[PDB]
Amino acid sequence: DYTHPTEMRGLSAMDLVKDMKIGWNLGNTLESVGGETGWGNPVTTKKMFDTLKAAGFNTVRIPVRWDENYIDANYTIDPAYMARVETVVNYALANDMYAIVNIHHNKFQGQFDEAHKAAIINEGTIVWTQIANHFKDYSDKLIFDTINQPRHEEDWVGTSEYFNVLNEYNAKIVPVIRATGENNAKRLIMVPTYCASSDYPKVAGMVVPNDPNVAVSIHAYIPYNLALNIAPGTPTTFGDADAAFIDKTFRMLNNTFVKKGIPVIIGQFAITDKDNLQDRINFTKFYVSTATAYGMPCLWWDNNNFGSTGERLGLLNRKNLTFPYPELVQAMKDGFN
Repeated sequence: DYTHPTEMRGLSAMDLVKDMKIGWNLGNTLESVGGETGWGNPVTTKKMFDTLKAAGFNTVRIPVRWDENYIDANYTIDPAYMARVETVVNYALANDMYAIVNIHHNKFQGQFDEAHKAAIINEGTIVWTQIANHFKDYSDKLIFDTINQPRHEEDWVGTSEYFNVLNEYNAKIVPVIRATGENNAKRLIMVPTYCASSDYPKVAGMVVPNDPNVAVSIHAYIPYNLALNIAPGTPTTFGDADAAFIDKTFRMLNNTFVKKGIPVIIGQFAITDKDNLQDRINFTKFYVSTATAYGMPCLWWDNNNFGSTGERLGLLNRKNLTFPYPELVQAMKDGFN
């Protein structure tokens, strides 16, 4: 009985972004090595999305690695894999939630340099032409994100050379998507800075494509030592200096992009569990409140990890569809509203 929605309201990027609200990433799933279950998470179900919707989420980002599912030597995507991505998109769209599809951890993600520029633009063009064509009649609640964390190797600082390669990639991919037509001519497209970083050199090095319907993609697990560094002995308290760093970063993103009419989406953020629940509540409330002041939706990175090791970023326990830390969901709501 269900058919995918096709509605195109023709909203400006600013109006679309304003409607996105509180969000969530399907982490360590379709971007895993070995497919959906390759990093130990279960097969995704609609009931998981139903649970997120009932809890107050409105947007789901769906990381997708594509390059283990090429069926030939020219980046042709297996229809069965494309169909799985579409099924998961529809778990969100059937709940009237936004769904973001990207390229995430393809090998070329780490090849944003002059030595590989022609090859990465060619692969990205061929892949995005297929994704865009497959979804061209889909409603405006489907959003595309051109590349997850583009970089050279594991250089998270970057150089102008690499920043410029990314600018050329984004400047080619956006019109490639538009030219496939139908709703893709009017769909929001997200374009990242280098590494999707909010550090000022990446922000200043960014050239947003000459397209009036794009948003900048930022991933900001900040400050790093509190929010994402999992080493023992690292900071656990959310204090004045941490809040100040977040506020400065968001004011700067507002100055560079939002005040110039270009919206920003915080496509990933979180604070890792260091057995510091109250600090995580205070962090999350502060973070979302600050982002909301500048119209930036925040999408929590949920990897379904509730164990003792690794990046402890789970919110929805996917085994039984529960929230063991409901206070963190409530903190997002309290920051947003």
